[PDB]
Amino acid sequence: VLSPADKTNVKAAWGKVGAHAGEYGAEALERMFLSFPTTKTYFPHFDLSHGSAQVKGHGKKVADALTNAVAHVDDMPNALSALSDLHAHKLRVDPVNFKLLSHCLLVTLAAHLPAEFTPAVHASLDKFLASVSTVLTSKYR
Amino acid sequence: VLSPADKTNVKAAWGKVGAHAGEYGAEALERMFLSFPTTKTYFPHFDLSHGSAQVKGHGKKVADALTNAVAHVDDMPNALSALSDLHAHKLRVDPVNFKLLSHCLLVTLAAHLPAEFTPAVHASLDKFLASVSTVLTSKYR
Amino acid sequence: VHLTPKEKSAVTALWGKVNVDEVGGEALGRLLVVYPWTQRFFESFGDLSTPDAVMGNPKVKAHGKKVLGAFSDGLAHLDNLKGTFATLSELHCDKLHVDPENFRLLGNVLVCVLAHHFGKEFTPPVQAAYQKVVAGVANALAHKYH
Amino acid sequence: VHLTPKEKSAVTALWGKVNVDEVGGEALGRLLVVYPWTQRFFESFGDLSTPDAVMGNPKVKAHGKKVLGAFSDGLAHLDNLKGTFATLSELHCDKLHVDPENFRLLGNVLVCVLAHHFGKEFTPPVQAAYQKVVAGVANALAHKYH
Ligand code: HEM
Ligand code: HEM
Ligand code: HEM
Ligand code: HEM
Repeated sequence: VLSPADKTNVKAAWGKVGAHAGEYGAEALERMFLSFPTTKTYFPHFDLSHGSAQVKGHGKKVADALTNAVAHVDDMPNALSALSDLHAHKLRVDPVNFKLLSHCLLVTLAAHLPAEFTPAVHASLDKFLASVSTVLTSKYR
Repeated sequence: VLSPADKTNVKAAWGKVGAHAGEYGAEALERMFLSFPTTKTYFPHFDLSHGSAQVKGHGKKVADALTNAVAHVDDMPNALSALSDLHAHKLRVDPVNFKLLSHCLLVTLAAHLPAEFTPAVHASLDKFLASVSTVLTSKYR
Repeated sequence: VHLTPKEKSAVTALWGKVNVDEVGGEALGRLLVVYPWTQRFFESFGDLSTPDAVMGNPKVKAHGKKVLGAFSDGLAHLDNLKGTFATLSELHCDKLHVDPENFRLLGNVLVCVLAHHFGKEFTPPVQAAYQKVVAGVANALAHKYH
Repeated sequence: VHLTPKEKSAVTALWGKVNVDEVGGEALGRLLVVYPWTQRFFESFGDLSTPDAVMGNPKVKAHGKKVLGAFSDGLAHLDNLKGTFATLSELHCDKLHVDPENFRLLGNVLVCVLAHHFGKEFTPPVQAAYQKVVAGVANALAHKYH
């Protein structure tokens, strides 16, 4: 569960990402695909080379979804419900893979926004990503 | 995140516990202490022999804490608020132990209420226990 | 894995009363129900939509007997679980790509099934022993990924 | 564990550019902020209340250099990470009772800190190699419980 300090720290850190979202969501996916090869298997219809249009396009979608979760943070289950249908029932994604993308997403954030990645903001973001992961992996229909 | 089906399956199953609350909560803790001894370290001030009045007393509270949580299931962070300060801040309990007690709690229920423990109610109870385990382990002040 | 003789005696007497035709199907069946992402490794198994369909599915029950077969194999050579499963770990890990966590879970749903099956008989000390066993099969099923 | 030679060139190069006085206490320091239950294993370290207290804490930077000294050691003997840590694992597992998930976590906050420090330099393939390292350190540090 997110604290009043957690919620705002995320909003102010994802706000600094801003226009760079699609680029970060793209780097996170590629970091995940290279670093954890077993994750590639969820994307067999994908063009998985560096500079793919698919992963650059998917990254915008992933980053935008997370931007939606920053927008509706006090009610993420209500917000991400078409996405849970997708990842939980349709895709049956293992939550271990969510820990992986969440880790690569923190690495990306750490690589790009050094002044934003305070231990406190790192804490809140990990927590935030753990929460979207729960929702997206849980069937609550 | 619990489903409308989860919410009621837990209400209908933990309801058939009833007066048996403290006895189960005590068996659960015992099953945990014996199966996983590293969890005893969290209870140095405790009388841990079989039949202990503290364990059987703690069991009533653990079991009532869960009944309290089945009451305000749609808003567990607010309910278990006093309990999170205890296990997250004060005790600094590793979330793995929660996985262990949650497992032993299911085993106890599996052993006692076989007519209630359908694949469906098991699934719902694992999720329920996972949810209180997140609340108790996270700092949300 | 080394279990003290009072326990060792009890984990064999309990496995003796085991319906070597249903328990295996309840373990794997409950695994696919309680942890939905496990269904992804069983696409060639048909209908898995409802918990009743997962339970009533013949392939679940059929596979479950071999999985239970491995546990009996591991219960007999409890001195060297890493060896008897040295081949199982290759199939599941280096080839099939089953995440190590799913091994502890099935081992624990199985524990929940033996509890469902025996009731009061599945006492705290009989669980404690079976945990060391199912923990050992897991740590031995993940041997060729570690 | 074996690293393909392009990756091995990069990992050693990156560790050459590392501040063997700060990054260690930042990795161990971020472990106690992000995952505050780890604070439990450190009662003899004093003030760990706020994230500022944790990071500025002298024992954290001190112990952190030793933890960084552990990775450094294993980065060299990347042929047998298991033996070099065979001693470390006894201390942490069968004695200090540290759950193995925390070993996966520390090695990932380190990866976050390397990233924090190197920015663009810590590239996807550099991460990809450093993951295999820190995972191998973990799989070896949990060898005396597994
Ligand atoms: C930070 C967590 C994640 C977010 C917010 C996220 C978000 C999304 C979104 C927005 C889509 C596009 C679907 C659409 O609108 O058409 C998607 C699709 C998908 N995601 Fe995720 N996802 C997450 C984690 C994962 C993980 C970790 C995996 C597994 C490795 C995964 C696998 C997929 C797959 C296989 C699809 C469908 C691919 C497609 O659209 O062609 N997702 N995800
Ligand atoms: C299903 C999860 C759990 C619930 C609902 C639960 C509930 C409670 C409650 C109601 C108390 C009584 C405290 C009081 O009122 O004085 C408590 C105390 C305690 N719990 Fe838990 N607990 C859970 C899990 C755990 C776990 C897994 C551990 C660690 C192995 C743990 C360790 C403790 C300790 C050390 C105390 C304080 C004992 C005391 O009051 O003297 N609890 N818990
Ligand atoms: C707790 C450890 C487990 C045991 C004891 C176990 C045991 C077995 C055994 C004995 C076989 C048949 C031998 C063969 O045909 O080669 C097998 C096959 C298989 N197992 Fe496991 N298994 C375990 C966990 C898992 C898990 C967690 C998954 C996936 C969620 C899994 C997926 C499979 C699959 C896909 C097959 C191949 C047959 C098929 O499904 O088409 N196993 N397992
Ligand atoms: C990547 C895994 C880890 C590495 C590389 C590591 C390394 C070390 C080293 C080199 C020492 C000092 C040598 C000695 O005292 O003999 C040590 C001690 C210790 N480690 Fe770790 N450690 C690891 C994980 C952990 C974790 C996750 C925790 C906490 C849950 C932890 C807590 C401690 C503590 C409390 C000590 C004893 C020193 C004291 O009294 O403060 N370690 N560790």
